[PDB]
Amino acid sequence: MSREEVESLIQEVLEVYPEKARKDRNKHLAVNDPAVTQSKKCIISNKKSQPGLMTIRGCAYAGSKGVVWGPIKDMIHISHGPVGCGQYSRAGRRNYYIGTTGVNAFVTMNFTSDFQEKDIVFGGDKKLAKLIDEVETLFPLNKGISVQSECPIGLIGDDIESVSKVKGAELSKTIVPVRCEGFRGVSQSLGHHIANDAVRDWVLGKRDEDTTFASTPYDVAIIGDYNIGGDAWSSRILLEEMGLRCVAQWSGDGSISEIELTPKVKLNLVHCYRSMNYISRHMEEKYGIPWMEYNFFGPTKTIESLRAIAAKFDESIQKKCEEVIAKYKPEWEAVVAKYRPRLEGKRVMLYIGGLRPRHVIGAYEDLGMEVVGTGYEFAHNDDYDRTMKEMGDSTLLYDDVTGYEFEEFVKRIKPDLIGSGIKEKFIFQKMGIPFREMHSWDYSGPYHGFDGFAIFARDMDMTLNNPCWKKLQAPWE
Amino acid sequence: KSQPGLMTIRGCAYAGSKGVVWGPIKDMIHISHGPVGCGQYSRAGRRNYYIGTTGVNAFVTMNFTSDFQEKDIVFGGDKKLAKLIDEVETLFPLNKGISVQSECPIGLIGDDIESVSKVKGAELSKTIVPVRCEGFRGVSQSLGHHIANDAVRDWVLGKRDEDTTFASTPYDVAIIGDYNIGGDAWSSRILLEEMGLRCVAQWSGDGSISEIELTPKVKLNLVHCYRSMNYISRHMEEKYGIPWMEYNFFGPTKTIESLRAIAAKFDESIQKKCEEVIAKYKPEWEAVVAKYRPRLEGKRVMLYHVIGAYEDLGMEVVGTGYPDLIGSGIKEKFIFQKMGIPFREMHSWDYSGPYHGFDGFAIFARDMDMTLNNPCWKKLQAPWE
Amino acid sequence: SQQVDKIKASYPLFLDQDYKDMLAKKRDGFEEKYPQDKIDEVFQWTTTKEYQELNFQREALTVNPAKACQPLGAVLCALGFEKTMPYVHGSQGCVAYFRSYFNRHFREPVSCVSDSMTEDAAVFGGQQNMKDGLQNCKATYKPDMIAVSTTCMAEVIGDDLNAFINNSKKEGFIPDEFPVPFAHTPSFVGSHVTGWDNMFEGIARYFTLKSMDDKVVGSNKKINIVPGFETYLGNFRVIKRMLSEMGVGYSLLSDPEEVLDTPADGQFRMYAGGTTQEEMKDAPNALNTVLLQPWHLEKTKKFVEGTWKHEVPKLNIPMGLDWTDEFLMKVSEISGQPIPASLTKERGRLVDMMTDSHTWLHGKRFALWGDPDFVMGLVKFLLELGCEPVHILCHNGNKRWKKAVDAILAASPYGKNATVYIGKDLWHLRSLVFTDKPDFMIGNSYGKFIQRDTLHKGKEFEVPLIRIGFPIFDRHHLHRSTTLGYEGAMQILTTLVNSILERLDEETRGMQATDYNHDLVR
Amino acid sequence: SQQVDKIKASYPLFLDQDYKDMLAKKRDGFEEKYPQDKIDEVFQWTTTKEYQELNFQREALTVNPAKACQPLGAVLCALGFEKTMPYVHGSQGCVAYFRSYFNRHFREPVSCVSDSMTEDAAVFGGQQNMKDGLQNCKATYKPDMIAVSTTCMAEVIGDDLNAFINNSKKEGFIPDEFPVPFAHTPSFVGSHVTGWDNMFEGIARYFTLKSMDDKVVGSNKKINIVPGFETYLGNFRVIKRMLSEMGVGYSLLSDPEEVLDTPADGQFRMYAGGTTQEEMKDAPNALNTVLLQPWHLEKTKKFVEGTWKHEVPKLNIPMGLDWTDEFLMKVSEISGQPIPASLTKERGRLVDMMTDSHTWLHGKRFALWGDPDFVMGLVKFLLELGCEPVHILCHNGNKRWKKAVDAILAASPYGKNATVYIGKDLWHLRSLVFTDKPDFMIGNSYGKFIQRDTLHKGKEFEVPLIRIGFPIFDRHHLHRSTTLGYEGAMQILTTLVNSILERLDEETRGMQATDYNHDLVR
Ligand code: ICS
Ligand code: ICS
Ligand code: CLF
Ligand code: CLF
Ligand SMILES: [Fe+3]
Ligand SMILES: [Fe+3]
Repeated sequence: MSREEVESLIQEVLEVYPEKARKDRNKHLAVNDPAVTQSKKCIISNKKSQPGLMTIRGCAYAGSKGVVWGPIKDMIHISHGPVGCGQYSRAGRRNYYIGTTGVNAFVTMNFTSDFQEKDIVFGGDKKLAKLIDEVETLFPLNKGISVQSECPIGLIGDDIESVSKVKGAELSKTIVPVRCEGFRGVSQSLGHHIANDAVRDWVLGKRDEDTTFASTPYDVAIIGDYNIGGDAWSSRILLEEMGLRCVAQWSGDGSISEIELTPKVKLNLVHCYRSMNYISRHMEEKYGIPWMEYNFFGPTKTIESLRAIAAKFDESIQKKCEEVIAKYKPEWEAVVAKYRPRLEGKRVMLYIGGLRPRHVIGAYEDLGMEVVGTGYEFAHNDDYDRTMKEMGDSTLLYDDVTGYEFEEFVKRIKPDLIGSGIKEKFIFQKMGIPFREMHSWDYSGPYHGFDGFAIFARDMDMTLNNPCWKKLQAPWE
Repeated sequence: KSQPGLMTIRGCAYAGSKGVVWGPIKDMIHISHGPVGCGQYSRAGRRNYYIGTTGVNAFVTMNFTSDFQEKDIVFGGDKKLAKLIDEVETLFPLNKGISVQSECPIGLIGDDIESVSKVKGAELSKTIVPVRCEGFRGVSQSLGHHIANDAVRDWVLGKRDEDTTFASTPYDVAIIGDYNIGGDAWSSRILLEEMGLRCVAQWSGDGSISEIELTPKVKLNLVHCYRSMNYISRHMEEKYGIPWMEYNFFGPTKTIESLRAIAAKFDESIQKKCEEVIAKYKPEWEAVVAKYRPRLEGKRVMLYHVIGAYEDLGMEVVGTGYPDLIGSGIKEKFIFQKMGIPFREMHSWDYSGPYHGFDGFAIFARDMDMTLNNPCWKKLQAPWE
Repeated sequence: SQQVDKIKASYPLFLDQDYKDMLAKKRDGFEEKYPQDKIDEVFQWTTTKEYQELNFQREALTVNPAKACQPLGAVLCALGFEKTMPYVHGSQGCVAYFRSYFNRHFREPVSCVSDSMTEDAAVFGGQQNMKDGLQNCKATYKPDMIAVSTTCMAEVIGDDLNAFINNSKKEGFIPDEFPVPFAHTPSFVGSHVTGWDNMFEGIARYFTLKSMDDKVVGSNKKINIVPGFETYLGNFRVIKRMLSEMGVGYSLLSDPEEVLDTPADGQFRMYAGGTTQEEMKDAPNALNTVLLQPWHLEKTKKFVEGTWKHEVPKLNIPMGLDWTDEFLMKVSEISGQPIPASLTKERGRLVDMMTDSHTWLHGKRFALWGDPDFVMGLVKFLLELGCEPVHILCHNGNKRWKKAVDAILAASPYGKNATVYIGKDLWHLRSLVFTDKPDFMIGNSYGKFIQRDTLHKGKEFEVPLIRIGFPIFDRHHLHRSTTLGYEGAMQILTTLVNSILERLDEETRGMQATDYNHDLVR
Repeated sequence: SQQVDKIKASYPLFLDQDYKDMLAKKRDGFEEKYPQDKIDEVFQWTTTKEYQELNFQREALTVNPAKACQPLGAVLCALGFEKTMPYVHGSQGCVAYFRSYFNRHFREPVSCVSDSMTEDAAVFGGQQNMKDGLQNCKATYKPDMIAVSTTCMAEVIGDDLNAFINNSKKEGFIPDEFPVPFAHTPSFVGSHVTGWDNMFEGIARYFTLKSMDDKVVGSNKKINIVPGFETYLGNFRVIKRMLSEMGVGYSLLSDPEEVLDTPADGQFRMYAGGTTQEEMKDAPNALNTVLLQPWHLEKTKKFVEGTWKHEVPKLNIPMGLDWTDEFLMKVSEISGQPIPASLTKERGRLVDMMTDSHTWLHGKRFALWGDPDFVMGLVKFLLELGCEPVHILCHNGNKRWKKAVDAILAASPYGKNATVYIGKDLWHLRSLVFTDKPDFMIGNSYGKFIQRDTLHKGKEFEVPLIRIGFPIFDRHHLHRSTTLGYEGAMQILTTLVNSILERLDEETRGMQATDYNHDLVR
């Protein structure tokens, strides 16, 4: 609990590693100091994983196809390469959308080149052109094609950019080549960056000279919300009850058309800084569009973000913001009154990818819960700068934590709840600790906004206080 | 009488009356008067099909009972029966009549269900039919049929004797004794009304009390199940002068013969319609025969009216009662299945059907080919034995 | 009409246009049917609360009962003994119905005989019927035992079973040493489970009452297990398997598992397995007797405690996690055998499944019915899973059982919305699920109609049925399932969670309407 | 908006009026959605035969594949050995995906490591990655064995697994005697089952190739059983149970049943059970080796025949009645043990269930997919049941396997309308079930979307999905089921017949419209 105790725990956990691994992993574990701004003096992140240590990180293809491009519903996304990458990522992410799957929406579908040995030895550019022709024949209502490279594409010297250029020119279709090979970078973060660069270079400038879109002073675009279980809709209904017009959604339930309309908006509301800060900065430097970070996890963050957003517009939007806050106050007050006495004082350990380890702390604290440990798979040092002030003093911070490290930290700290991915869920469930999926919301949600807060409180109470956690020990043992 | 302790299929008088005759009357509520067992075991046991809203205006698959306890046995259940009739009226206002089927204890405790039925029927202006169908009466369900027919005669058939408002036509027929097992009565009715006839009454299967009351207005009584309705057919001939004739719609040959026999009772227009119907249905059952007879030719059948369809499929019936296949009830089905012979239920049509008519012949042929030629029967002995 | 390539059974054959026209003309011409608006109004009224008050004011009318009569349970109990012939003294239609009921549930041959008492026996009794029936039954079906129950007519006419059997033996109809245990099973008292209790107590009395002089408790180092009225073969199997795993000597008295699961190998076996007469004779020598279903084995418990001097443990039915744990610990205490690591691992795997499925199982509402012990075990298991059993109906339960179930509900926060109804039937439950709609129903096949009624009110009002209990007629081979022990708990948990998941899949299968929640991963 | 008494998840929260209006506003103002008439026209076109011709003319695009990549099967094979860590030389994203896939199917922890090959290794190779990773894995997770497969990156780069392991041992990163079996698993060749075969061959070669001098066939009197890529725990359990019942010594090589079913008792077990290294070393001494899934164990069969000199019997997967029978005869012949009465009784009970359910199972049409041995066993069982497997799809099947399945179909009257599709995916199957509609599909959770598509055409066009195979993500605990042996045939038959009966119940639940066929008894 104390800082010295946490440091000693870190040292004894590191004791098992060989010299090089221990030296490297020592720089990725820290005891939180909320008064520290530059986390580079405290923690190190965005480095390569130690070999053979059960890392939880995904690849660049996961960060590009699985995160940024996949949620776009009217576009068809080709996993270029062998079958595995597309098969394991099909429908695993709950980026919710409205559409007719197979006809005008294709999110849950798995399009792939299905590389065989001949495609490795002789290349697959001809196969990619033939595949684009087949996609055009069989899915006429698609509004664009993206080609997400898997690991072999870069290694075998394939030129997807030339094929994309030729096929786009021939069919007048937006074909976006993405060099998101899994071996690139260290994690999904470089996948985010590559996907953002692809968006900038192939989609975002499509309507630069188009002036047929009637713009209003209240034009905003939601960036970095991938509609996990409907989160983006729960945020959008709040933003539009405030008198704003959400022109675009990036990219959950997102269409290519509204991505092309994003340069016309007045403000860019960035939810996931990690995955879309590149495109937000590009839009600021090109179109002069300001962008601001907002948090809709829990009533406190939701109200603070709504007021911050309304302060960017005229007083009418501020009045509507006050109206929305007054309208939703009884609902989340009733949710808190019901569920906080059931969750007050319960300690939570989080390990999610790049934004939620710090973004969901406010929602947990709204129910009396305390976050004692947080960590990221692939965050950068700016994310830790934002995280340090959010966490309490002497709490644990982990970057690219290993399975062994996470297990030992959980065994020592003994949290009441753990929020992490599917690869930790059953490990910690067999240990007797209630677990919540903080990626897929345990197939529940949404968690954004006030309705999302109601669902979140219900889920936290139902899992933390479930009777099954009092039954792991046999009465005769 | 049945030999004691020999394991008979035979049912009781209650099964003959409530289960067979009275039960399929859809708009009427039938009370199994007595302990819970008889009502519970017979609930939805028979597949007498009907069209209605169960619980609202139809009650065939429901189980109403008095739930006799020790106090009812000792002190009688007449007051309980009257209160039950009041509660039935309160909770099921769209019922168009109540039958009270007595179980074994009702007669033995000296219960006067007739007086209760008369008093309650006078009070509520409702037709309440007391049926003395205690199980110990008789030796089988045949006396149950007889008692149910006598109840129909005494309490339902003659309440529209004075009524004349019904507009009768020269081609009015009533289907009697067809209980619509798996829709059999509907498949017969479609053929009969394709002949130009008008089935004014069709009881008990998908049967209404109104059309039971309309039976004395028809020109001819087509009796399928002679055993359970000969009494009422004879009474109707004696009292109303309505001719009754037997018919058989099981297998294409038999239904063609029955259609011609029924049409011969009417003028030449009905005979022309009969010829048209026979010609129209000829290709269908001819194709069915061509398909399935090669699969079932030269096959012996045992059973315990239906011989026509078996012979039309190329089978030979070498056993019957009241081999490559045995057709009997559920109590013998698994016994004969374990000896390894393919089996067909000829009571519920193995929950398939209908079997009557040209439409039913296709289903019947498909079912016989399915069961007899199923690969499960050739996989009886382990390859290591 | 029919097509030879695609032959339609009654469904969907009677949906064809000609059949629809014929049915419409029949209804509009002769059926004198009430107007469809009147029928809809009456149905909507039946779905209302006021109709529920009227329904629950019933005192003389029973609609759709959830119980049977004693001789059916007596016959099931008798089938559990080796080469034992069930024999119901009374009317034959009862035996026909018993055999048909068990045939439809187990899909197996069921053996039962009757002495065919007729109107004549309504005067001078069935003494001649008993003599002839015993003689003919023993001669024809050659059983080692004949277990005698009664129909309602024999109970009303006051047939003396003991005197009739004694006269049959004295007059040479059957040998005096031939075992003929009997039990009076009045169909107007209790239900089928009461008949099971009566038959078992009669057989135990027959074999052990006069031979207690040389009996010593715990001299054969065994434990007697009395299952009760049980229609799951997996339950007998799981009790035997768990006892064998522990290395605990046991006697399963009245085991019908073998005769209810005879293989299809080309020959018909009238008898198979079952409790031998030597087992019943040696039963008083056991360490103790465990009643699997104590709430309908009261007479058996009285006989075992008062004659065999066994200190019968106060055990709940081994259903769910906690009650299986208590049963295993009590068996260990009685026999001295430690609970093996295999059973501990099985318990841990059940806990793992509960942990995996708790999010989908949490807060779900259920209306359930069945026999007392099975219903109370299901209630306990649902409370263990975080579910809410709102409507608990036991047509054959009593005040003491209701008190026990209410105490069980009060111990759990998930029993707050629960209500226990004894003496009520499935029409009462239909009203209850219309007025206070649960997420699911749990019960036998008779509930399928209730679901239909709910679907008539609307798809949003439909309450799907989960078939656990007796009898299950519209599904095949569900009698092979298990509901006892960790294995039964795993099967029930899988059934519940997957029923919830099929319902969610059905509700979210509308493309561009609700399919945003048609998740591949759940 | 939410009410705290009844909180709505995404379904049905987003069906509220305000959410509907917001979604309509978004779609109309910014999505530039195609007209609904155009969308319906395109869908109806996709359900036609012309669209089927266009879809089957595909040669470069794969839509919704029914297969995975080799290292997943290699990891599964490695999981079946005692204290063995799966180690994939290559990029970490593949390992994250493998672990997530197996976590969602099994709802259990899945342990696997990668050496995190980064683009700096994309030119120089992964030698340093191999050394550091082996040392780190052995130090941190302490396995008794590290089983090595490869990702597509390492295979394309051409990393030498043998040389890298040898250099790691030579430089002292790992001890020279520490077992590090390896296999090359190119994800562009074959599928996951090919990876399982390659990994098993690597481990067997590692432990046996240099020690065949002292091996004598039949000296340990055991039989080697190679399960292959198996995702049902019940299949391992049923094989072990049947072999133990027969009194046959056996060695289940690569048994992951324990590690994939660890109890939840307050502790996490990274390793549990599994084939020991002594078992793998002594495997050549066995009488013979039986491959449960020969159609993806070709390399293993070649190695076993050419090195261990075991005359591998030509056996189908022990699925269904006849194939389980043949498996039992062959095991009896190899081991000399007779087939016990318990297995004969189980076979007779399976035959009894077949005869009970044949009326409902006869003539039903099925579209099925999965792994080659699984689907050929399913087809054989369906033919034994009188069903018609109209659409047989195997994305990872080959031409010789298709010849075998066609020969199987030719031997049965019910395979006349059956077609086998190799190299086809689930979009092809969607066209197949639209143009040639079966009664049911059998396959993994990926088929649910197909069902949704069919439901969009109409309720009379909906084809229900029966979840048998891998992976099952939207149902819980189906991985505990059994598909092999008599018990597996029983479970499959029960599932099929109850699926048919549930569909019939749903079709005939309409009050006053179709409930004339809503039979209590079926
Ligand atoms: S995009 Fe990122 S790992 Fe910002 S790759 Fe990952 S749907 Fe996580 S913490 Mo899965 S940077 Fe989104 C994320 Fe956060 S897939 Fe989701 S939950 S808010
Ligand atoms: S009434 Fe009779 S036993 Fe004639 S009691 Fe029985 S619906 Fe049978 S041979 Mo079930 S005299 Fe009908 C009969 Fe035949 S119930 Fe049905 S099939 S044609
Ligand atoms: S790091 Fe990422 S997920 Fe890995 S391959 Fe590379 S892009 Fe893809 Fe793909 S088919 Fe299988 S899962 Fe790989 S071994 Fe290749
Ligand atoms: S021959 Fe017939 S079915 Fe038998 S009782 Fe008599 S009327 Fe009825 Fe009824 S409750 Fe049970 S099943 Fe009987 S023992 Fe009485
Ligand atoms: Fe059977
Ligand atoms: Fe688990």
